Amino acid sequence: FDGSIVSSYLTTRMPPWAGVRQNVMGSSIDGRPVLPANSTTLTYETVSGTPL
Amino acid sequence: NSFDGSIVSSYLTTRMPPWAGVRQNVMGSSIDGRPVLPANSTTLTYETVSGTPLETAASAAASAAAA
Amino acid sequence: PTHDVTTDRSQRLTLRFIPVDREDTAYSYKARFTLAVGDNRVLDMASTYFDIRGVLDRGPTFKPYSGTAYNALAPKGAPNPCEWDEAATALEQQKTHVFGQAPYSGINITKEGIQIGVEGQTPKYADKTFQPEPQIGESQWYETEINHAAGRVLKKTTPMKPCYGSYAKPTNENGGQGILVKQQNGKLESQVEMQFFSTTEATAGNGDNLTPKVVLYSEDVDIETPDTHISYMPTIKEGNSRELMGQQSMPNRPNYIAFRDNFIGLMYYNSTGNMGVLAGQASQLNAVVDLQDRNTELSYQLLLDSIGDRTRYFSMWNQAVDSYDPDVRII
Amino acid sequence: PEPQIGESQWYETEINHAAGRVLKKTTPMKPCYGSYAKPTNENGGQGILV
Amino acid sequence: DIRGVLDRGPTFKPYSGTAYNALAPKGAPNPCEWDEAATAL
Amino acid sequence: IRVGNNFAMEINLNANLWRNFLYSNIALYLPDKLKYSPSNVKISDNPNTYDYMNKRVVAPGLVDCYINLGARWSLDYMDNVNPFNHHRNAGLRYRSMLLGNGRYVPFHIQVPQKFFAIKNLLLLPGSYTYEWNFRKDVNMVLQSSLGNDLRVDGASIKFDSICLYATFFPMAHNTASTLEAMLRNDTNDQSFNDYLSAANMLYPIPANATNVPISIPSRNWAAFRGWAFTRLKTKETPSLGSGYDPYYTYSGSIPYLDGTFYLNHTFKKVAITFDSSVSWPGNDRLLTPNEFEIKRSVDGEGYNVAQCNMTKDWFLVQMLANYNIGYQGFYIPESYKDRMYSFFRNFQPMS
Amino acid sequence: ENHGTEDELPNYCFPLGGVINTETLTKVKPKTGQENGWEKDATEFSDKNEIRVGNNFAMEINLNANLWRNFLYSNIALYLPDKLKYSPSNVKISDNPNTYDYMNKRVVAPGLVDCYINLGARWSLDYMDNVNPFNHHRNAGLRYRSMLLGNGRYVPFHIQVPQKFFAIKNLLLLPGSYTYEWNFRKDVNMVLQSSLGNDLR
Amino acid sequence: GSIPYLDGTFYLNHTFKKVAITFDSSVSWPGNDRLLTPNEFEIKRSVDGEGYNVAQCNMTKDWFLVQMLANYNIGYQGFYIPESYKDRMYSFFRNFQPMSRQVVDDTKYKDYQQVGILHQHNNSGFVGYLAPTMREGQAYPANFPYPLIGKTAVDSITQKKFLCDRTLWRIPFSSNFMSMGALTDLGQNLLYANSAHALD
Amino acid sequence: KTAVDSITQKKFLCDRTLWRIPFSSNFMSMGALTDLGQNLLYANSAHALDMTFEVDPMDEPTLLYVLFEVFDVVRVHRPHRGVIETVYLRTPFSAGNAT
Amino acid sequence: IRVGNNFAMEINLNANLWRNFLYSNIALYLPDKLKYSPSNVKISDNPNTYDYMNKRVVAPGLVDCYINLGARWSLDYMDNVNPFNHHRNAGLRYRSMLLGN
Amino acid sequence: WNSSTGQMLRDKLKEQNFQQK
Repeated sequence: FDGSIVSSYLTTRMPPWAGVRQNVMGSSIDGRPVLPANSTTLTYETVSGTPL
Repeated sequence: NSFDGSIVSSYLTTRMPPWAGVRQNVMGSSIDGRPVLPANSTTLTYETVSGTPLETAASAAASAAAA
Repeated sequence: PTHDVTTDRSQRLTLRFIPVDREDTAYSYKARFTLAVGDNRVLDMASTYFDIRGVLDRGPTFKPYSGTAYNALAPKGAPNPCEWDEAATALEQQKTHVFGQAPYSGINITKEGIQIGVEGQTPKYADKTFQPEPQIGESQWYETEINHAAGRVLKKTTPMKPCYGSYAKPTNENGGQGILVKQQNGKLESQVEMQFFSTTEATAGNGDNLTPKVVLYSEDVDIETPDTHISYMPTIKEGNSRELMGQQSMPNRPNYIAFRDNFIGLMYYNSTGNMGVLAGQASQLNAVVDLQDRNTELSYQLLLDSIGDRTRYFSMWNQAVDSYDPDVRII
Repeated sequence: PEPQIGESQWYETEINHAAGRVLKKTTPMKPCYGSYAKPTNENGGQGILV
Repeated sequence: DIRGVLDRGPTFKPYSGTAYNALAPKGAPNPCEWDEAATAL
Repeated sequence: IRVGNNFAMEINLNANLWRNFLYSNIALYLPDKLKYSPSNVKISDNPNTYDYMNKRVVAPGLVDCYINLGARWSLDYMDNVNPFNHHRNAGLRYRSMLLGNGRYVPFHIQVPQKFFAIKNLLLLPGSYTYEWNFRKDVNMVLQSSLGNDLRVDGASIKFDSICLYATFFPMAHNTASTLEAMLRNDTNDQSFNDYLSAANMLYPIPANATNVPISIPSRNWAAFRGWAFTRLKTKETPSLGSGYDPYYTYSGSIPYLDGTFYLNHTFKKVAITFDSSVSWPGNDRLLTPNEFEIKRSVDGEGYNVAQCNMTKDWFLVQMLANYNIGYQGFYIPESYKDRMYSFFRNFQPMS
Repeated sequence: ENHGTEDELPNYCFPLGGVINTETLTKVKPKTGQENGWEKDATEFSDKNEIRVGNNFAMEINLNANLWRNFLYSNIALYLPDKLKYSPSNVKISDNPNTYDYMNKRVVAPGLVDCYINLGARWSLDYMDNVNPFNHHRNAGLRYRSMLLGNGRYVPFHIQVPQKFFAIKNLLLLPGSYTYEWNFRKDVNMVLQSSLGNDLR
Repeated sequence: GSIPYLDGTFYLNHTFKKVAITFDSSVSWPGNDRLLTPNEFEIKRSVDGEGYNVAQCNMTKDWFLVQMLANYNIGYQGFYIPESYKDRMYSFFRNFQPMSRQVVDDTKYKDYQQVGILHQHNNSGFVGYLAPTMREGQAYPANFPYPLIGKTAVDSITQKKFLCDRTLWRIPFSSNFMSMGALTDLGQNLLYANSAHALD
Repeated sequence: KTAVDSITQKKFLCDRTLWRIPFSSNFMSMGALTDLGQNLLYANSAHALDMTFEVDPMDEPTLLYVLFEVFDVVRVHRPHRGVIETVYLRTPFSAGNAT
Repeated sequence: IRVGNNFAMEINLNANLWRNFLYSNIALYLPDKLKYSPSNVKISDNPNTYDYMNKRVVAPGLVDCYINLGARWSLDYMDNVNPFNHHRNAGLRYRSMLLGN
Repeated sequence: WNSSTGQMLRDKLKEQNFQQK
């Protein structure tokens, strides 16, 4: 079907900082599921009120 | 596609070459409005001059030949 | 200063150079000029410019005025006074139903139509063409009995349309509308039929003066909906039907068309395929070497921003600058 | 039966089977302007769960 | 420095529109009673 | 005689006007994915045609009078949509009216010369050739508030005659001759430099992409000046290189050319690395000494400023680069330094 | 400055159905021979047709006066000194003359300021002359900040404040180690600013 | 009304066509063939096109050049918006206003109909007849504005004009029209400062 | 009184502007030719550059436009009548093969 | 109980508001040769009296919402009409209200 | 008075100094 090598194009270094690799359902400290990086709901700061 | 959670662009990208029909493959359009098939279409391999208007029907030539 | 500024010999200020070579193309246009500078003056190229003129067709989809132009004040659902065929269940009998007004209040009604007025002693009757004009109507708010009424209503032949935005070009100088097709030598006679009506109460009036109470002048106009589109067609089927009476209109979106600010892109800039040439005619080696990496348009834009205020409009260079309304970008 | 959807044509059609929503006498009356009632079911209805 | 009295004249009106019953319909008559010929028959 | 008050009906005015304005000037400009096709009405198949975007309906409920009520906050769906492609574009309005208001319009316009080498050149006596090329592409030389593909609609442009005009200062012959002699030495030679002084390069970004890498081979960075970057919608920058590029099926603003960029708030971070090991600002200058953190969304160490989500380092860098402000306390720069395209004038915090 | 309202033309509401008071009518054909004869239509034409005689039913409203009146009311009348407003009827009103509820449930008669106040005159009302004018919902400086924080009741926030003391607002601090303690204020009425002056405390 | 002779609010300043200056009945003043039409100034060109027009209006290039020179010395180095301070309220460029519109070509239209005010019905049935009175008439499609948008747009011709209020056309008596000083050079030659002259 | 629980969102807009990262030691505009552009570490020996932009996801395909600000100078010379010869240059990203 | 939708009446708002601006701010300033004398109402013979300038009526059809639509245009009749003798004159408004009302 | 009364009030506000010293 496909029949082409997986990676012919050159491969760049992984940027070190957070949220660059492995776009998956992350999790903040103390539960609180956190949506993956490439989700549109992460283009703006989201600060809550009482930290409970 | 089992939700591939890989970085959307990890390979090195190359600067877009500045000329016609390489920026993206979208149904194009002529100067006067004729539709144009996408850049990677098969039918754009050759050239189609497609000059449609022949010379006006030379019925006057036929009459001149008769006379 | 008195001397050593302006010459006394006959010297011109603005010189108009006729193009020497010109070539049209299906998508481009090339002009060439022989810039000649006199033997005792210096020309500042900044004052040079290319003066063009021609025909520009903005196309069918150029509507610079937001909102409609015809019967704007009318309700967006009000139908034009129209008649239409309708299936009849009484006894493919296609009876016609009529819906329309009658604002004109004449004096008397005969088989020649409403009596608009008297001339000498002879009663005078309205013209089939225009005389029961839609605009002229009764001018007293408190209701008064009208025993003779007139008005105009489109025949079933003309498609039904909402009053909002409906328009039909006039045909005769008196401001009427009406297809002027005639099948004869003088093939321009208006085909306007007069339709008569009376009270539904008036049934057993045989011999009694069952006078027609309202007379309607029927037309067939070339109705158009130039800048409005239907927002709700109740029934898919075509033709005219009682169902279609409820269709509602809506003005088409505004759409402005003009040239780019500073005539951007009209000249070929930063494309070595079609590069401008400036060179001393003795030689021919072009002295303008342009690359595809440089971006001249944006550079000139930023330069103009740097020098002058980018809010005043100068119509010559078409210098009006794009800008959004801040109460629209941020709610 | 939902507050917003209704007969489309202004052309009278004398509906023979009609429906709507009305508040019981338990709920205090109030005027339309300003009246708000938090939803309970995801379908948008207001309701009251007991 | 000048002090004095000026009369702007009866035809002075700095405000467009009217001053009284502005919201009222422009054809609405005041509640009035009048006399007319009667055909009592 | 009437008994009781007079019969009358009520209508809210200011709310109705607000709804009308809001709908007309925003709700019709939402991204097409939120609109739906009508019922029993034939529509154009091509999504770029004026007809498609005219007969496509958008529900008023998306933006009613009660959207983000009480808040100064641009809508989410619209901050990526081009804001200049709007029938309230003052400049576009002025230009469209200046041409006229009909479909068929003769024109008589004067086009300046923008190429920097000859833009202000002081041409001396002689016989010089001068030739230039002009586009007849409607999509390129026209601007439409809706961006619809004009040539599909049927817009057309034709040139009748083009002439060149030049104004000569009637300089006295003796002084003109002396100036001509003095301007032909090897020393008194004219010079110029493009105001942008750049080197534009462009790089494609796939849909729903987060990271964008870039490399330049072993260049020599002598007299380098600085960086400058933004983001454009591919559906819009046009392929400058050839002539007619068939594929430019859009006719709105051209942020690559008009200078009206609008996608500058989508950047998150920028990393600069020389020889794959050193970070350029990496003398521990910034708070995050490896990246130019522009907007950090989740992170709450307390680095964002202006009651918005721009980090202190990025704000300081912008202010320094634009007005040399930042080492002696922030303050609003003078109008004489904050031009229309300057950074500060277009910085709008929201919440 | 009440320059009046440019309501020269009348503005009319209309039935959304085009017309309402229709009359059911039957088509009638002219007779034969008899000039004044008339026989009802027998050819297919529905004998019941709705037709309106005379002008269409409609209602009038002066828009341009109503807009001005609403503006005048909402921006001046509600801000008159409390001594002019009277308490409502059958409504439980607060007692503290500073609580927002008292300022909100107090009813001021529109007759005090209507379309016809100082017609054609540029003249601030005497009552409002001494009333604080910045305590007003149109205060652009107040509105900007109020929307900058957000439109909610519960607002997490993040601010930067300056140091304003003249003696150290521009001191060029030479190298060394310094202590820089400073106080802050927690009183709501002092750090928050309301458009009505109601006692936030 | 305002008294343009005193108030300075001139408004009939756009009706001039041409100004011809002649000294001693033989010599036209801009006589060294400076202008494109050297015999006389052409303020606005009437219905005539042979190249001369500027700013997408009906003002000739020579006149625009003269005004810009007399007011701001702009014109020998490319036209551009003058500085704010130079462009005072009673100045030229501030009040310059080029316009344009399109109307129906009464000749090259196959179906023209000159309809007067007495017989054009738009918004019919919802406005009074020829007077701001109560609404009257029946609803109907209309007949007056002839359209110039869409597939049925009629053939059109273009009309161009301009307005320049509260300003004075200026013709400096200088050898190059530019303001070099209060006492212009041409005003002190030994041809206009020694012997008499007469002006037409 | 019956307000629901709250969350906060913050974003910003910056249109008609180009993000700028001046190639200077202290980011200040101390001249047309920045001091860092004259350093022997950069003015003498070769170097290679890698950048990385992390950007928000968008449905439409988009392009990043980076504008390496560089010197770009033209010198016009005219020995005799009707003779124009120009000498172009764009120093950091030099353009033009020689001989 | 009500069957079907609620009774209502429709009125275009912005269009009507514009009619007024146009009418009340331009149509009354057209040169007198277009305005026509009223019916059954007296009027001063002197054409300079305020009563003549007020009682004389001008049809709205001359300048309604559909005049030169989309064109940045000045009415030909108004090109020569003095534009400062107009009740929107900011300077005149200020100077009149300064003395009083 | 057709508007949002936002930028309109700020623009009313612009009747103050700008260009220089």
